[PDB]
Amino acid sequence: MKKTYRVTLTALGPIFIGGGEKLKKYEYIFDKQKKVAHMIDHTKFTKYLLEKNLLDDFTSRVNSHFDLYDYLVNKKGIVFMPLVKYSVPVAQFSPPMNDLNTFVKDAFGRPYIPGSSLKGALRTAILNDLKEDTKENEVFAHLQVSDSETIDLENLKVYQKVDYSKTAKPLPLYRECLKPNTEITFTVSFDDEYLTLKKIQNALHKTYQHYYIKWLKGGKVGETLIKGVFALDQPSQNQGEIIYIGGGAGFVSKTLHYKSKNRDQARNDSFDILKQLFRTTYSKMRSVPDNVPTGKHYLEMGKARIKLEEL
Amino acid sequence: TELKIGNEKVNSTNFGDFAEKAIRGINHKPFVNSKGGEQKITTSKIRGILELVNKVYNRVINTNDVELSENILADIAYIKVKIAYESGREPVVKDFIQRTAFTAAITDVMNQRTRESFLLFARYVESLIAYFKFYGGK
Amino acid sequence: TELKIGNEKVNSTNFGDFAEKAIRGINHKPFVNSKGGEQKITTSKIRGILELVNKVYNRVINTNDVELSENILADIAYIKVKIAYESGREPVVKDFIQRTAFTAAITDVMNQRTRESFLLFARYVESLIAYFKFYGGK
Amino acid sequence: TELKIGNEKVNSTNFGDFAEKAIRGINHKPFVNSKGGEQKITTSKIRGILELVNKVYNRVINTNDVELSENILADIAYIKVKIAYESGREPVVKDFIQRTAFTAAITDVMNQRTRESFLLFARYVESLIAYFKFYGGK
Amino acid sequence: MKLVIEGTIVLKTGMHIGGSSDFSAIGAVDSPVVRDTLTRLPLIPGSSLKGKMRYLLAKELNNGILLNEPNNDQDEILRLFGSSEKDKIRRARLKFNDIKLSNLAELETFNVSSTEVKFENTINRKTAVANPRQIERVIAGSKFDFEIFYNLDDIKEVEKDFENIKQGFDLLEFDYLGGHGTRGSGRIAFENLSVITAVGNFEKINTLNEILGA
Amino acid sequence: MKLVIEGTIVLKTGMHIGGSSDFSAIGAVDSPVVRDTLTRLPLIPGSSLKGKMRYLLAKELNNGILLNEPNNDQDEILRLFGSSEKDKIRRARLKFNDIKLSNLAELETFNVSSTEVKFENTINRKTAVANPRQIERVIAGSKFDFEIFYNLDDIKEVEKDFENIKQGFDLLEFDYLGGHGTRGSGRIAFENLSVITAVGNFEKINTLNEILGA
RNA sequence: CUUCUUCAGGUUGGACAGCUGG
Repeated sequence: MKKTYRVTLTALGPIFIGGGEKLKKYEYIFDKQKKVAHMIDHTKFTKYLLEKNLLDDFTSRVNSHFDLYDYLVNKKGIVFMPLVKYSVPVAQFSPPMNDLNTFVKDAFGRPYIPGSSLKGALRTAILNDLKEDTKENEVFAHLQVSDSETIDLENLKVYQKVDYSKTAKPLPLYRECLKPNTEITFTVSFDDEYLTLKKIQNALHKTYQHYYIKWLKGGKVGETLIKGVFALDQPSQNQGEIIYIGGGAGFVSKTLHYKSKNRDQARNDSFDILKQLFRTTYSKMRSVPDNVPTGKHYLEMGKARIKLEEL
Repeated sequence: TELKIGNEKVNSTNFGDFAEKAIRGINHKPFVNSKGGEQKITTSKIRGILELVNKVYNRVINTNDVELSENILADIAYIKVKIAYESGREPVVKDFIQRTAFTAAITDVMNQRTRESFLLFARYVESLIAYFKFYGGK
Repeated sequence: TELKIGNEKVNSTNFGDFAEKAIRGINHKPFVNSKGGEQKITTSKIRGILELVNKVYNRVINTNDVELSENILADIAYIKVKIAYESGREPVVKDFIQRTAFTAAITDVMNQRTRESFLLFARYVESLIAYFKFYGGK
Repeated sequence: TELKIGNEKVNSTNFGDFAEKAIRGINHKPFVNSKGGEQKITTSKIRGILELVNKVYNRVINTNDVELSENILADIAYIKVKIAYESGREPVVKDFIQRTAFTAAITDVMNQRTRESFLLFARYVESLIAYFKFYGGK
Repeated sequence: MKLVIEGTIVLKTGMHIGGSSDFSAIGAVDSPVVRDTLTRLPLIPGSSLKGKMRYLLAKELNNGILLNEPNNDQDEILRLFGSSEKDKIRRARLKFNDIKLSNLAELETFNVSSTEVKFENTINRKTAVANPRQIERVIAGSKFDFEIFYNLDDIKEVEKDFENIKQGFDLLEFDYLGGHGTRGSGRIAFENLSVITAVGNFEKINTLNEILGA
Repeated sequence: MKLVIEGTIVLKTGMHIGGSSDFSAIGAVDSPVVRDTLTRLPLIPGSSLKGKMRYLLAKELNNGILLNEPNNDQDEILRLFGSSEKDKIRRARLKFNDIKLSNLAELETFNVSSTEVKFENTINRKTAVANPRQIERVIAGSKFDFEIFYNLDDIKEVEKDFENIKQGFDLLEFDYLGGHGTRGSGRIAFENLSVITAVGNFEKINTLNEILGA
């Protein structure tokens, strides 16, 4: 029989799911002084362009660079009350805001966690056994996850990728993320014969255990400890109540080979399969934290607290 | 019933033959991303403009009139703005729009203010996509 | 009354034999994908092209004029554009188009501009469908 | 005359006997599907072929020329194309055409290209249908 | 007579009822939605809604078991949705209709298209490679006003038939309508449900409207 | 005296009157619609419209139920649609005609053909496997201007005859005309329903028009 | 600093077939 289960997700760290990518400031304004980024209402933007300086004149200057900050306020000297839809704080914590990966939104501009995102986040747990049964596997053909509910626009922010290899090196990639401590509503259903809630909890717990004691704690006791401690609490053994959803979660979260093989075999398999993807004369993969106010509050990227309930 | 790619654009023919020639010329000498580099265009870098053009086509096909309404004109202005944005993003879309006279087609459609002009422009866009996928693609 | 294929020729009477030999050549040497895989074309793959051909066939046949109209030729040119698009989408469809002469026949119909040439082209595509379903089918 | 049916020829004194023999051999050990048969053909499965043959017969019977014109040979070629079509559309028609050699008779008519050859073919087809009924039917 | 079951289908999430990739503009999305040929409006086919509702109701009337043919369903299912049985052919009391998009004016004034382009990918676990995927879906909040015609074959078994209709409508609430519903698409919410009499007036219609609106 | 019933049939949804499927060229749609042989125009056969209208009118006129043979209908049905009984041969007062669609130019304005292709599948319940199929439908928005000839035989029941005719047209608007009607197809509408005198003038033609327009 | 723009699977099945009257 089919049993529905309302799902609530609280992103412990920032979670990013992309819907589009934009280069240097063309579709948005960035006031560097106030660390505030404004997204222009594009249809009102084109109406304003039709009402004022010619569109050809505006678009004759798109040759890289050309931030809208130094055009709407500097070259034209105009104010932008109607050319805003939502604002996002920016975390510049030495590589500039070259690129901004915006969060996926529906037609009306509301952010939402799209389809198949939670489905993949649950497949990465339930698929713990084998890599063979993927398409014909009746386990997920009966799993039925829904889309996210209403998310306030005020709960968005811009973060920069942070590293773990011997230091925290800033990266040029800046992405739009939901701030921590944001409630998200889902709805997941499935057949009782093929899946059960306790099976989902066991899969999540096993995935988190193999993530923590073998990779997170194991990689911490192999690289450094005082680099994280600003906070970097990283709680564990929380009854399997953790799922990692969104971009920047990590290469481990997207592959299932640490939880099917021991340390050395999985390590060598990851090295071999990733050296084929990328040609870098480097070592094992490292964590991907971030910074947020002021202190350098280290938050694990994509860390989400997953709780379930009947109906 | 006619826009200017630079030579001619008739409904009956050469709305796809000029796409032939544009794509053949692009394959004749692909864009040079950098002096010591080799580049080839991918259809994923035209997709936003294609979506906007298809939406405007859906909006305008249900009109029993020749001149496009003010909202449709604002949509075409948006199409041109998105062309500029997505051309400035990756400077190979710049080469694609320059060699295909796609911005020129936008300007001609804006000037003509006729439904059949935009219909022929959409036909040329479809021809460009088709013949890019035929010879090249990816 | 006579459409060109290149070295070989198709007239009002030998269209079926040429379609049969073209289909037999395809079945005798089926297309091989990139991963060493043989593939057979499906009627649904070219269903849109076939319906476009039949859509303009209905309006051509309801016209007792030797010369095709401007809008009919626009439709036929759009059909050729769609053929190119479907060839670029699927390598097996492109192989089917190349082994047959849909592109050559359609461009010869555009060249001759006459009603009877398009009717013989429709005869050829009908015979190609018939002999494709005769041997391999969907 | 002397219409070739692949194995044994037919003429003005033979066609009925061979049509009856072929129909009786149809009823003896009939067609088998993939799922073990066991149906036979129906009139509304070769009705289109029969109507085409009837139209061409009407066209030929109004001509006194001993040699078929190219406008009628085109019709016979289309008859063969259609026979190939429903032969591949369903195997219950394919074996019916094979054992009662419609295709061989059509090819022989298209080779002789004479009025009498097609008249003999039409008489053979009429006898085939007549014996198919009164023994089977539907 | 011809009781008309009216209402509105509201898309809680994006809906993808699969239309043909052909018969549309070249260079469009790889997987488009079914549309009305003339107006190009997004369409909910009456056949798809009928099939989903029949599947959900027959499953619920068979204690969650459906391994039989459509002609071997329950008597109420067979009488509502019709049957082609050799022994007895039941004419369907329910007449579904193709449902066009209706709130295009509000989508226009909110500056949103009728359809949204969804960005999806599939990532392997053996290799960290994600294959891009393009899927079109009708945006959420899209209204779909429909009209289901009902036949009063028998007057005694009409309250039960309308209770079955309401149960089928409510089963669609906890389910998807079409396409990739496993992955969150196609959620619908029936609203403004009502029943009216096509010709003349019908007694006790208030009872049917009461068991249909709530 | 003879009367002509003008009007238009507007397709609210796609309509599918089954065709021959043996002469529509090679490689066409799986299940074609019936078309005029010469102009290749889809048409509504007079037989199909007459049969559907007669069934609906005979069912609604008698008791709401209809199980008898066509020859054993009511007097109004027999006098409108004819009877072939032994000693009771009613000559039909209504002469239906084949109805080709007229607004092909209007459809070609929107760059759409008269007919579409509808993709449907049946999902086997014991296997959960889909079985796609294709059918052809005349697109919604097509208009079919028709002409029905009325033999004015008895002056004493022309008003009742036209009340029955308007009722039958109304019943057809809450049902379908041919094809997969319960699965979303075949919904039609009637407007511009005007009756005119074939030759001369009818002194009660204004009352006939107002009962045919309301 | 990285590439993939979609891949894989189904592709029509069953029923009726002329009956009354001169």
